[PDB]
Amino acid sequence: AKNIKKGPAPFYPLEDGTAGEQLHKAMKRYALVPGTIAFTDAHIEVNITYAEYFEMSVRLAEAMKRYGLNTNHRIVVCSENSLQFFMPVLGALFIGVAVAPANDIYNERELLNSMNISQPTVVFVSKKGLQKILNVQKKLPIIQKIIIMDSKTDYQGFQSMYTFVTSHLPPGFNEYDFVPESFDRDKTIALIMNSLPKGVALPHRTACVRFSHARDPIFGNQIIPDTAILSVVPFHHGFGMFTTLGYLICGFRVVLMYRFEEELFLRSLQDYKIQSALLVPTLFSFFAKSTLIDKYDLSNLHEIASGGAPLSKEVGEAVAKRFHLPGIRQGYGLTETTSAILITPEGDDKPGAVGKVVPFFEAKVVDLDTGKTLGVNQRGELCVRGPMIMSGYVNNPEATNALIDKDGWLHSGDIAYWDEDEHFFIVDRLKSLIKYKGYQVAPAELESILLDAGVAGLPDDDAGELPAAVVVLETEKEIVDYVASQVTTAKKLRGGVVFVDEVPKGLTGKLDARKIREILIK
Ligand SMILES: Nc1ncnc2c1ncn2[C@@H]1O[C@H](COS(=O)(=O)NC(=O)c2csc(-c3nc4ccc(O)cc4s3)n2)[C@@H](O)[C@H]1O
Repeated sequence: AKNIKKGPAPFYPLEDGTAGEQLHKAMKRYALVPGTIAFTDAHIEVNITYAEYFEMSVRLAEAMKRYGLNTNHRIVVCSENSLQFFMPVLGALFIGVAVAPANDIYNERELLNSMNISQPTVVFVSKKGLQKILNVQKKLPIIQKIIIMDSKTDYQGFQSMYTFVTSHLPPGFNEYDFVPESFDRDKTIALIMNSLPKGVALPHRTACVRFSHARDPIFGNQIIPDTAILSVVPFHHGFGMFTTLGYLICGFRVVLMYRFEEELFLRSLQDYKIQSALLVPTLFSFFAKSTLIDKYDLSNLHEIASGGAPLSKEVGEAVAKRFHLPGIRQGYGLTETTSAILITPEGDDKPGAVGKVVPFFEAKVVDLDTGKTLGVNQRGELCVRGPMIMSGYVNNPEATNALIDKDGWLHSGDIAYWDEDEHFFIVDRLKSLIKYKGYQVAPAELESILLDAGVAGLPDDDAGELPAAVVVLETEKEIVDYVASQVTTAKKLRGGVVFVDEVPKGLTGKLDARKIREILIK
């Protein structure tokens, strides 16, 4: 088949060594370049240079190494976005310790599940998540040491990263003579991300491939001095984990925000002369008729990238017009494929599309019932294969086999198609789709008519399901008759409106057709 969309050759080549070796290199170079900033906290106007950041990470790597951390070990990083977030991350990659990010805002049972799977020996937590760790550490004797990420001194009894380094580093330790560990790239896990979620094991190799897309001037961002990115996405999530690590490879300035504010964001875009802004589709609400935008100097802004959830083509084009960009750059990925494997290639837009198959990958679309590869414009389940695909779910080989087949194809459970130009469009998640009779109804299409809103299906005994909605006012039958008179016959709101304070969305933009399913049933 040429019914398989393949990715082109990389405009930037894969590189040798492990991911920590590749990163130690990049960052040591920048450390030696005075004044280059790794991270900026827009909330407290604080910078931390590549010189400082490299020194503390190397310092903390060696300190973990002397503590007895190695390839048999996992550590968890449990934190809101911060200047301190990537210190333990980087530190461990340099010496081959597995890093398991734990969701900042997980409840206790979710946080217990996560760590139960990841089995951490040392836990890194912000001050904000400490009591959550303590409350569940009871059930997890694997944890022997707890360290506070964002404190200089000890904190309520626990060593901080700084005081920990002090006890385990020899004085007059030179950070520029530290050499990271070499080991098997495909065999040594770098990260364990969560999806009840499962631990996604990602070998060093998958981050090394990512480091090719990151520097690829067509699929990523060409290394160019004094480049500043403004990232809003969470670091414990694949979206933020692998975009950010790619930025440090490029030596970019990552201006982070621990919570989106309308004014702060627009402030920092101008102030920090920012070239690229990393958002999630939910934050496009605020830039509908955002009056503010017109005040600022957003002349430096070259692009705005979205991911992690669908962006309506309408609001995508609107927002882009407001920033005078050609359009919204876009990337599609799953936790299980490391980072984005569909990316809007520079110099090749297509509204609605999530992009084209990145280098090293192949994407295809299959029949739900027979698995046959489907052709152009034919909708079926999206399948991808390439070297960023996880090695497995940690300690759950069954679920690894249910997802990745013999030939290496990952089954995304997203319905999607490609066109004559090999651009890929994502309809919806398969389980998010409504089956009114035999006829299929896609939430995304109904919601753009309404626009807040969320569309799911009432399990009608008659039709199977009936296209329903939740509505956040800016009445009902004055809308169902508006719905029915916008769509066609099977897409009429055969399940009505149920007004709500707020539409159930996950931290990266996705809705919740399971919670919304339950919610409408009242
Ligand atoms: N761009 C998109 N458009 C529409 N839907 C999207 C989507 N991305 C994820 N999704 C949906 O969320 C699911 C994925 O959720 S997930 O498991 O938590 N993982 C992710 O969402 C995930 C893991 S890595 C990553 C991204 N990396 C990027 C790098 C550069 C860039 O410009 C944009 C992006 S997005 N996203 C998908 O299965 C799909 O349903």
